[PDB]
Amino acid sequence: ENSMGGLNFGRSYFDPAYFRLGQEMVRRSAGKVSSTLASELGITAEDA
Amino acid sequence: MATLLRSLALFKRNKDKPPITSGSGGAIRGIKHIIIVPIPGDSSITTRSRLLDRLVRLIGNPDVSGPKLTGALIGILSLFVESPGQLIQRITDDPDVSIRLLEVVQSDQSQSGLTFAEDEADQYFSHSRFGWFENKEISDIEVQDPEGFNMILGTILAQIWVLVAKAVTAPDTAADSELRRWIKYTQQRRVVGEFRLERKWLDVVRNRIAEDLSLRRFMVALILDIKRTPGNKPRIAEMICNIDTYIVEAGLASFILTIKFGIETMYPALGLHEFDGELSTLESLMNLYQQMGETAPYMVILENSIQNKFSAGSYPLLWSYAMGVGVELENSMGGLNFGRSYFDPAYFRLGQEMVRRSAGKVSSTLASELGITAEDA
Amino acid sequence: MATLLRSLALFKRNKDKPPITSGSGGAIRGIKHIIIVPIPGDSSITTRSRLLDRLVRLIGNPDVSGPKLTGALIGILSLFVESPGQLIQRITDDPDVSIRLLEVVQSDQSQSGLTFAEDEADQYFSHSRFGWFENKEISDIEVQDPEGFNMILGTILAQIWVLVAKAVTAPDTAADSELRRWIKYTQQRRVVGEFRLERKWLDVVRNRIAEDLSLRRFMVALILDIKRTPGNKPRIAEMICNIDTYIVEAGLASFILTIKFGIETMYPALGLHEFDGELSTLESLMNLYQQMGETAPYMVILENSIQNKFSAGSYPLLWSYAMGVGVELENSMGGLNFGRSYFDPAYFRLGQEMVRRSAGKVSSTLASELGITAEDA
Amino acid sequence: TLESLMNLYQQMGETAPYMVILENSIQNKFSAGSYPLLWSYAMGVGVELENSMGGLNFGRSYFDPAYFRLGQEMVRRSAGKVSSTLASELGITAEDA
RNA sequence: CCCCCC
RNA sequence: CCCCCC
RNA sequence: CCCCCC
RNA sequence: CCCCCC
RNA sequence: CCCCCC
Repeated sequence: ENSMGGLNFGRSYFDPAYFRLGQEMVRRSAGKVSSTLASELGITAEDA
Repeated sequence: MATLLRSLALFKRNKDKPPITSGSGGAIRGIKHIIIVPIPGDSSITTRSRLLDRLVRLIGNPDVSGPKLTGALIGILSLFVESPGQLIQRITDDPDVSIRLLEVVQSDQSQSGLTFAEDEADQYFSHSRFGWFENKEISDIEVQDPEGFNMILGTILAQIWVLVAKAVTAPDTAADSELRRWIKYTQQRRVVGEFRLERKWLDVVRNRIAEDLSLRRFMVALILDIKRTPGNKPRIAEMICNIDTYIVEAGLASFILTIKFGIETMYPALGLHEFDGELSTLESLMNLYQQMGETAPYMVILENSIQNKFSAGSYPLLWSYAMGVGVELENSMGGLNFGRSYFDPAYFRLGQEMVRRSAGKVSSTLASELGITAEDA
Repeated sequence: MATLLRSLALFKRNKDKPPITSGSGGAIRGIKHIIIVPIPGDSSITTRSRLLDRLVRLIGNPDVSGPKLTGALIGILSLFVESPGQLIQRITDDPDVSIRLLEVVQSDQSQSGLTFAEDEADQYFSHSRFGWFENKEISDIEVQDPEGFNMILGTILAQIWVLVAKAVTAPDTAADSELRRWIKYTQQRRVVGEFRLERKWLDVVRNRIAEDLSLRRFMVALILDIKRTPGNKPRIAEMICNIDTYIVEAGLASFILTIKFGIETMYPALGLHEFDGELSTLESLMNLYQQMGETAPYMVILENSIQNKFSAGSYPLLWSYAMGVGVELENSMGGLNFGRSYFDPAYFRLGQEMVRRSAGKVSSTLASELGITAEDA
Repeated sequence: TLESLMNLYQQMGETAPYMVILENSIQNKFSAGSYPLLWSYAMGVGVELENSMGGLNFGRSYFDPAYFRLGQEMVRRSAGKVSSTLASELGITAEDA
């Protein structure tokens, strides 16, 4: 969600080590995986 | 056995539902208005025929008050029942407003209108800029044989219910599809293609509909009663329901369409980690629509459920994709100008990218009766 | 286990169905007209024989009112029963209209018509531009032995039921297939190839049918009763049902054809992401047609269900393909001129492209009794 | 409490129908003030049953519209389906209308 | 809303 | 909050 | 303890 | 306190 | 001790 500017963050237990880990997952994936979904999905064909 | 998912499924209780209990007495509106609603006398094609002229004049006239216009709008609407007085009391179902009954008697003298038993018609009917129908000549409000009264009465009502569709959605004063409705119900003889009212008369009515809340409550409640009427409904009632078939969720664009374009189509790029969260919460919201029913299409007009529940603010990611992917599907995507704070153009173009890259090729698997290959176009 | 699809299947409840409950009393038509329907006396080939002349004259004559023409059209139709008076009251099933009974007695004096017990025939029958049959000579309305009365009576009725097919569909005044019906029922001796009425007489009748709503209700209800009559039905009743076999959904072109050309054919380019959404919602709509039955073919004439449900507006994508793909199949695709706001010509040409590119080759798989290769033509 | 009131009507008899005209028993006993909840439901549920519910304009201080609509809601939601159990001569299923 | 063929 | 097509 | 969007 | 239908 | 509705 784009709405992550107002909340300035910043706590004593912010834990920046695992904070960047979460952001790293969404940028490395960029699709490819599709939450398995073994019902109605299909195979391959996910360029974007 | 998936304790996380089982508990997560229970978390959706936050949405449904506020409790329904006998908590009356405390929270009440009070302060009841009067609203003088003129009601005709016996069942005939007299009095009410010339009363039609007095109400349509009163509505289309400057220097008028709220209740005077409101009561006239109610009276002009309810004019096809044997006992409108009994009908209103039964159908009103509104605590805030108590409707009074004013009986109209035969025009025996008529100084400058009617007497409706005490000639109290000093400035109610007896109040050129008004205006009138397209023809600057029509008069006498049709005093003839009983045949024809049903058409001339239905002509006015037919236009009123159309304005309901375009009232709470948007003003749309610059350009509206009102003429598109008038050319309809003409190719087929449902109403006589005549007695067209000017836009000025429609303007003052459309404004008041959007203004007053209770006025819309009476109109909505009227539809639910005539729709559930079994057997061969009246001829007029068919025309009323015909127009009411366009109100079907006139406002929930981000709900009825996001399912048709997003979920019903099932594209490969649908079940992702991004849309996984919005997909689950959308199903719990969809249940809210059906579990109530009856007044489910009529939500945006009166009901407060459209504030946060049906809004796309809860699911801006899935909504942006469903709207973007369903652009090339249907040509009708020009009027809706779009543009919200959470438009999310990143995933919007992604949906449009899928339909243009595919161009057939895939055929939704369909492991039953499809075949193999041979899809050039 | 596919929670999305299971819930999505439940979402189709939005279509079916408004509730059927005892909500009478409130929503009522009221204002009952009279409609004087002439009914003959005893069962014989007298009085009613010469009454036939008075009704056919009254119908085909300028300067006439609504009820006078309506009642005559009802009377001229119902003239093959032992007790029409009892038949009408039982079969009418219409709250808005109450049918009165006027008994016709033997013509003992006849000043200028009939007396029908008080000779109240000043300007009902006793009202050259009218007109008459093709032969400018016929007279005496056939006063002969009882044999022949069945044919001359059935001749008029046979033409009336034909006009029902072409009334609510379109005016079609420029060119209609009326002569195509008259040449039929002649090659085979069902009715005597004579007593042909001019188009002017048919014009004033066809206009009134499309105009009045209740007049069509009586005709439709008449068919449902005579069709369900078990055993050897009357000779005339066979002729009535014969014409009624053409009304089969005379209007639902985007429903009965879209299945035959689109679904029943099963082409490779059918189950796509584009048509996936429209295919699912179409099945729920198809159930609506069958679940009611009885009056299911008769929908466009009176029922309001054809406004949004059966219309192609809900599924413009699938409809455009089914119509386009079924052009080369049947030659009869010239009269229907097409042309709607949601025509969708992009997918229209796609359907036509499939049938011309294939030219055989594929054989719908058919893994039972087909064979391999050898399909040059 | 309604059953005890019903007994009052029958135990006297003779002049029981003629109560509102002269007798003072209609002040508090037969009035709906004692049972406004049950009365509001019984009146609301019996609207769709009989068409003759137009003349009586209703409107009392203890109208109780919360339970009034509840009665009307029952008759419209059911639309048949249930058949008062009737464990004697009824049958199973086959109630479309 | 409806435009055919049977 | 709402912007279409039917 | 709390910082948004709806 | 009472507002119908029979 | 008592605060309503009928």
